[PDB]
Amino acid sequence: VPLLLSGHTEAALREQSTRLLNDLLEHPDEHPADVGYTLITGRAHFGHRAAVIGESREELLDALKALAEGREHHTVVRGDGTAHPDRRVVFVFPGQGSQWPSMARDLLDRAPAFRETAKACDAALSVHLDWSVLDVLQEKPDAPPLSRVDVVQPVLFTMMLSLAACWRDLGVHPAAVVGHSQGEIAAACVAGALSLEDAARIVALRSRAWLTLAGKGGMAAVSLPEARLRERIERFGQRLSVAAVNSPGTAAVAGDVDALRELLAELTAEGIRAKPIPGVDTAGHSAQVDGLKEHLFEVLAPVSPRSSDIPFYSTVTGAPLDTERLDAGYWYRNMREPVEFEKAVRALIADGYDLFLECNPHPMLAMSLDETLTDSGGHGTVMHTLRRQKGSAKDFGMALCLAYVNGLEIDGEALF
Repeated sequence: VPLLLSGHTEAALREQSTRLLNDLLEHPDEHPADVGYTLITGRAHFGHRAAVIGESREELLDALKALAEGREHHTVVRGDGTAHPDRRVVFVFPGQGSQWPSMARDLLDRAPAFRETAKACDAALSVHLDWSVLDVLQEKPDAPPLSRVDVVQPVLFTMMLSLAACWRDLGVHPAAVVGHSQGEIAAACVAGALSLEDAARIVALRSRAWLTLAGKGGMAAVSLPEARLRERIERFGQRLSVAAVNSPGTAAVAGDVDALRELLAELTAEGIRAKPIPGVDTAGHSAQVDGLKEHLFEVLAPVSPRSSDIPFYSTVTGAPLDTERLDAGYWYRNMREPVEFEKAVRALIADGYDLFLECNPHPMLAMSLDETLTDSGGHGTVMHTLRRQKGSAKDFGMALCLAYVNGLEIDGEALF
């Protein structure tokens, strides 16, 4: 059970823990779920925050004693840094590589909001595909492979929408969105720029276009400033491209597999960190995409983009953008051109965003985010939702705790 605790000073928090310890001791057989709910609804919330997950009663009873006594404990997450009563959260929607087979299995069982958005995506998507996304997410035996590129992209879309729906139901709402590569499709849908219908079609046809070129190219992460990466890939010409600028010191390269192998072999030999991005067999944001362009305009048009409810920081432009302009030609640029994620995050920071949540099955961009934040001077927080092999209700609970503890507000009516 998540037990959310606050005081206007450390001492007040400490007392809040003793009262709670005492309450459960002076009221056993009283279930924490009822205590956890009034902990949230029955009381305001202040700048000194702690959160507790109860593996066992002895576990929590011990945990409350620790917090009450001012000593760290493994199961008691604390607010360390920014705690402005009204912190704003940016939902970050990364691209491919985050997928894992069972990522959905638990939340389809345990989380109503996740499930309904998943079934919604599945319906919308089925109009276009001769397979079921749900089938894949519940690892049904005859369902197609997660790894095929026309499967992964709709599936990860569904994931990133269903995770967003799950957070919002539990009272965490994006004040802005930024997407990396294909993730800009989910971001647009979460921001209200596309309908479900248009996003579904875009990711279905965009990803099906990619089947032609699966395994004729790849993408790598390298720890070099864009310019130093550009220096090194000149000699390959159109064989390689800058795929992403994620941070000062962090970037990505995509293109022909032979050329990547050479470049990485060179970089490793010089002791520069560069690795292939696992779970990608396509060269997004390279000149390989030039051969899909005509096919895409023929199949991926027309869409009906609209001004978004919340701001959209484009990683095509690297700036805020009227999402009215998210037409077919935009989505081709989304495929073709470099992901300007550093620029978008600089813009977010300078507009006063300081909490970035990766809303996806495994974090991809944490390190790059932390780097741009450090380099901007003024600081903030980076979170994730799920990790590989960590997508349980408890695991999202852990995420809620860290959300609460960083100044976000939870809806107890939802999680209780």
